[PDB]
Amino acid sequence: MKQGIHPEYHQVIFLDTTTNFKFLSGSTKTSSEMMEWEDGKEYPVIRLDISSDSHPFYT
Amino acid sequence: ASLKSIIRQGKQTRSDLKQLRKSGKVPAVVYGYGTKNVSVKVDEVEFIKVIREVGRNGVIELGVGSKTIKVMVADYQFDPLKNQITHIDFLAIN
Amino acid sequence: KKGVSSTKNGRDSESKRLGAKRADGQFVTGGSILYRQRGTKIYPGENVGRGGDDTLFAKIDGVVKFERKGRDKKQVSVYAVA
Amino acid sequence: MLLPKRVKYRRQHRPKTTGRSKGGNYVTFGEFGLQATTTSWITSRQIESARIAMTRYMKRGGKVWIKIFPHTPYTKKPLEVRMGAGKGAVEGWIAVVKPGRILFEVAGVSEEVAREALRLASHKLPVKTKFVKREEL
Amino acid sequence: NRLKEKFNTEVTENLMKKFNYSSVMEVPKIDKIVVNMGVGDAVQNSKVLDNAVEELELITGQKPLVTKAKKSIATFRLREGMPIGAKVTLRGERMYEFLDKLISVSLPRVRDFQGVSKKAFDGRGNYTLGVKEQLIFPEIDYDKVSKVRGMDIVIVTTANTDEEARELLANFGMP
Amino acid sequence: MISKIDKNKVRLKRHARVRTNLSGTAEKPRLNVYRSNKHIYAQIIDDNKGVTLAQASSKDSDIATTATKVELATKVGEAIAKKAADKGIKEIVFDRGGYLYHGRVKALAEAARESGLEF
Amino acid sequence: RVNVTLACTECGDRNYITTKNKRNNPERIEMKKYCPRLNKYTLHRET
RNA sequence: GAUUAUUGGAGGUAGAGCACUGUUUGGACGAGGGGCCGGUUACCGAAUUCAGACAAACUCCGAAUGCCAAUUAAUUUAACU
RNA sequence: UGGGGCGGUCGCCUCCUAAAAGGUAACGGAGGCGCUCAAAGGUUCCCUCAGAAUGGUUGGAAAUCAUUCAUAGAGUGUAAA
RNA sequence: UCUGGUGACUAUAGCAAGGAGGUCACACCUGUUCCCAUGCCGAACACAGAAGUUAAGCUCCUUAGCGUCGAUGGUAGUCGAACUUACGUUCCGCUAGAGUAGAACGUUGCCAGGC
Repeated sequence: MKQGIHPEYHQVIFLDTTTNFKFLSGSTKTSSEMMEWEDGKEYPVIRLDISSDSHPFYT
Repeated sequence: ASLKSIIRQGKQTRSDLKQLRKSGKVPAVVYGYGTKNVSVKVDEVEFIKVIREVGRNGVIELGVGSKTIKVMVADYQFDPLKNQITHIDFLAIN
Repeated sequence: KKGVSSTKNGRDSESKRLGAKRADGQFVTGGSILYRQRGTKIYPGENVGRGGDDTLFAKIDGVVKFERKGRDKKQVSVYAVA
Repeated sequence: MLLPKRVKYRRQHRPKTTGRSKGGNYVTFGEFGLQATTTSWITSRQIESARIAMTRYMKRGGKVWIKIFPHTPYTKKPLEVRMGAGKGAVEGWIAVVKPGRILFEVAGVSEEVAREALRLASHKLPVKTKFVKREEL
Repeated sequence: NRLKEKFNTEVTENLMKKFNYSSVMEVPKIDKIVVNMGVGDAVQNSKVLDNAVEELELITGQKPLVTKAKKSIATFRLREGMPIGAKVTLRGERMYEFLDKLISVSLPRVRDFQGVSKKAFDGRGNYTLGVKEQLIFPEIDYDKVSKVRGMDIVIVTTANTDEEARELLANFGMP
Repeated sequence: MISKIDKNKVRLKRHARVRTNLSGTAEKPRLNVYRSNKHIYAQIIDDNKGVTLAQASSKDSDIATTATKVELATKVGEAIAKKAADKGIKEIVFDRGGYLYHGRVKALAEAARESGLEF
Repeated sequence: RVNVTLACTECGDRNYITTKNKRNNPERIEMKKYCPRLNKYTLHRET
């Protein structure tokens, strides 16, 4: 955590429309688009996610 | 197999030691299994005959004093020039 | 004689008289020198100054003791017993 | 043997003459070896000649192991000119040997054949020498 | 420690069947990741390197410091100075958040074969796999970018080698 | 293939790197220190001869509370300073070890400084 | 890398000398050091 | 002052020796280039060992002898300004 | 000045010749100099090797980064020690 | 009796390996919450909890495997002397390096506990 070259970080609720994977990370501690508490109050509009939903290992 | 040597002594000077090595004998010095840092001399002739009889190695009961005990080469200072030995180092094996 | 030509490499340094100046058991002065060196071949120990050029002096008057320093290095130990 | 082929210094010293072979005193590579009796310089042109003779007599037979490289140069000016306004160019390369120093070995060939080849080699050679078999026993 | 807790269960179910620890005071782990970005040839591309910076300032929770060229190697005119790298080092909670984020949001823009790879471990226990940088940043995707980079992302692991990372990836890894 | 170690070895490497010039003559006798995890231990020691002079600690429970991990250091700094009031009540040379003039260190430092001692 | 012969604050003559450069050190430098009329380390400045 | 028995020390010579630096790889060694399409095989750069040989400007080692100084001891007769 | 001679060189520093104290020649061997650092200086508090493979976006192997050993082989403003 | 340090002894003191040991400390440990805190990390340090641990670290034990030194005698090499003219001979001593037996997996002052 190179404090001195460390901007913000957090466990972002990057919820999807498929599988609702709001257990993610980023720099945008987002608004309460999904004003929820099962996941953080972050934007759930990030729907394109295949590694759990439609991936080469499992479509 | 049962070769014989003789017992060296002190201050074998540049003269007498050169003389003995020049002779048909040569000094050896043994140590190891049940043995001390003991200096002796051995006839080159029979030494080489036992080389021919047993080879590079042979468990030889070496008769000096009263005892014929298992000893073999530790090493030796040998001159390829003139094809004879100046010194031999011995190690007991029992 | 005839043509002998340009010629270069006869270059060397007007030397310096280095090393020691005093010895074991010997007794000394205050500003007395004990060694002229470069680098550290030996290491000043007891009552020893080290001037700029790795010259060593004894801080006192007294007698010397060279000795090992490390396991494989060497030093000085001046004593002014009297 | 083992090296990269550079150099370090050019006008090294006219080296030792006398002494004794520090090593290289036993027959290792080949079985039929040659060592020497004298203790003098060598130019490798005599050994050029020698191995020429050796091979052309051997009829491309057994193998060869030279135990030499001339590691060191010698120089010369032209003939009997005035002294000490420099040190001349290298005129060749050498490595003196001593008695007791193994110098050649061969194998894959007959014994007396080797003896003959070695005689021939020595004949173009400035040094008194000697042939031996595998130093053993 | 969401998926860390899953493989924590696997420490007792699988890697007590596999690694077989004598105490729970001894267990395996990853340590962290160093994420040095790439060349960023800022001989006069200082602003390009600033873009590469502001990428990872936020795409990654930590931002880099530049590896200035200690040397003057050719193949690109570096000298003493020459800011030509990046020093990101994700250590803790960010490391786990990035884990649970990136194992899932990488493959949507990776187009991987197995889903991560068959394998691209370099050999010191780590990938250091050059990225096309598409799988990364679902937050700032490849709509406004200016420069591609591939990074030798080094899996700073107590994994003795890469084989341990393999069976370690029960964590949304297709090894 | 990338691991960690004890810390006291590097502590003592810095300690040795300082020990050269800062040396108790058994008159400013070397006051060496050790904060391990919980309690900090200390001893002034005739070290020109290499022999005891004192012995104290925070695990030495005579000066003991549950203050900070720190104010207890201040206690021991008063206490061993009182064991030095009898003699060695003066300025001597401490040892920062592979430690630093801050924290546990500084609390104990000024404790000793102002418990009668001429630092 | 050239010379600098400084004038003290008030020590009133030409004593102190050093090295600097007008490229690394293009401007007039000044710092602490002992002058004799004062028994202390005072500041002195370049001329 | 001197000579020598007794010292004690400094130091890197000769010799040894490759341990660095390296001088001429015999051998294989596996690959990179390469013959070939990115490969095959040669050989190498190189390194892998095994392996030895060489050194004024190479040294992990290292004499004798000499240098300095000691209640240094004794036998001399100097020695210094 | 191995006759003057043309050529050259002429002042300082490192090494080898130099002979284990130091010291010493050669129109004898090899190399630097006619400065530079206001930070490469002073002083407190940290760090600790290149390099090698290990190896991988890079990749002309290598840059940056990373695993492990590396003898200070790192490197240290200015040659050699 | 093990500890901590601060110790003096050069590793034949040890390198590596095996096993035990146990929060008398020890470290493991949870974080930044504060002092502090990292030109580029609660890594470290500091601070804050001691929850738990020998598994690590750790001490002891086992191998001399690695290292280590290292004998014995001997070698040249050298002292001078005498030879002769030898890329030398001989007496004399000094006796190396290298090889090598062989070895050893520590002595140890220090206070307070630990006892």
